[PDB]
Amino acid sequence: WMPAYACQRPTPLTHHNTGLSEALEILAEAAGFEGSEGRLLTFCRAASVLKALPSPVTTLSQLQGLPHFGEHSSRVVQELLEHGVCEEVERVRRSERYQTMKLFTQIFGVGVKTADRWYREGLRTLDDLREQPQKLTQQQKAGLQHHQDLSTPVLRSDVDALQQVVEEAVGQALPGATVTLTGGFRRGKLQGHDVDFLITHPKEGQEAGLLPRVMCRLQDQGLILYHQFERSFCIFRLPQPGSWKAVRVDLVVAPVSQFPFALLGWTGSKLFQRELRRFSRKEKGLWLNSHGLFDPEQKTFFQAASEEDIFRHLGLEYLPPEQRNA
DNA sequence: CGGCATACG
DNA sequence: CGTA
DNA sequence: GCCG
Ligand SMILES: [Cl-]
Ligand SMILES: [Mg+2]
Ligand SMILES: [Mg+2]
Ligand code: NA
Ligand code: NA
Repeated sequence: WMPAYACQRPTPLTHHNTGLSEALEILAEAAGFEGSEGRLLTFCRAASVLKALPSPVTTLSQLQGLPHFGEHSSRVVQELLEHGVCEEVERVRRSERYQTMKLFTQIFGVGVKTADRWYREGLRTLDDLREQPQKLTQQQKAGLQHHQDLSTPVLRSDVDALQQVVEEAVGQALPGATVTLTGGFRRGKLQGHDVDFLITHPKEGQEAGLLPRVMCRLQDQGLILYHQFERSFCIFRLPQPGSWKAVRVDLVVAPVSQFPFALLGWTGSKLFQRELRRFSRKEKGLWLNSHGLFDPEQKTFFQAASEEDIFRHLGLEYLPPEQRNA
């Protein structure tokens, strides 16, 4: 009764196994810090199965038959059910390696590979990085300068004010172009780490060259604290009572022919999209990305006019964004 | 055992 | 390498 | 770490 891919089941934003899923996600994150992408995926998938269940897991018995629960993930759940804590999880939480890798990878411009190199060099704190700006890219410098603001969640109230600002710039750059909220807010989140917007125009081809024009206009408005095309990863100045704060904003342009694929991809969740692309390729023999869906045997691209079209193409029941919180 | 999503800046 |  |  539980399918193996996350794209085959609804996953709501809030659920009945929060503590169990959080513990598995700590182990997934720690696996990623060590470069073990396979173990990261299994622990992510096992966590997501629990998010999709209709009620709390109370007994080890209830894991039998669930996909992605083997000896390791089952033992984690067993220990949490019996003692309220899993020793392995707590050992990770308090480890210097985990805490520092988490701190460093949270910086905009710093990935696992950079964080790991800094860790091996003996660096442990943000002030350690600030004292050796010799080692920082301009992007990392911005990420470090703005780290405190960027660690504060964005509220849905913030998002709406920001969308109107983006729309004004987009309207001058290209009348008729539209702005769609994507990412976690489109999945129903009340908070988030960043805001994602997808821009298109109803006349195919008119969107060519649009993003530079949008970015120049936002920058002339004084709203861009950092930016470096069709994707822009920015830091924006967001008004606040008597002041402002830095917020991460991503802007993406797509032609209207690709818009359903870009909307699907940029709405997430990350695990949902990985699972959907895995399902497409492995179960249906079709190659999915944020631009289209390719049949490699006929060498043809599927036209889609909606996300509903894409789910139908793949033989999947439609899931609205609020049920894609894998 | 092989596989684990797939792009762009 | 970083980003999504 | 788990699946097929
Ligand atoms: Cl691994
Ligand atoms: Mg987001
Ligand atoms: Mg984003
Ligand atoms: Na980072
Ligand atoms: Na800067």
